[PDB]
Amino acid sequence: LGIFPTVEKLVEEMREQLDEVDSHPRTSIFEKLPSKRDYPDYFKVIEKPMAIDIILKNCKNGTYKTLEEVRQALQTMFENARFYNEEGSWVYVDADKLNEFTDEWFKEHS
Amino acid sequence: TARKSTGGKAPRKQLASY
Repeated sequence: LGIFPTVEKLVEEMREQLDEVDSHPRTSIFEKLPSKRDYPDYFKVIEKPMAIDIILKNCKNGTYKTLEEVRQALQTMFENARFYNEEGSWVYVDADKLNEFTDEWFKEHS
Repeated sequence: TARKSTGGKAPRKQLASY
């Protein structure tokens, strides 16, 4: 299964990071790519789309075999969020809070 | 920050010219 069992546990820990006010998981917006219908410019603006569902699939199918690859995919995903969304918006804040959590997770697992 | 009521994103205005 390669790194898939380790990544499944990381994603579960990420999903347990909830907003302090409305309890939404900070992973919510990152679970899948935006719809081209709703955001027609998203795939023009974002050169390397990434989402949690893609990360999980790539760990299952052998595209990502190392934690380094997962770390780069998460970094791109969060950078995409910070580039596309306004500072202080809920998506931007969730990206920053989750990225701080994943930075610590990678440190502890390296 | 509380999720936007629709669950929608917050695209930056400057991207309209990208």
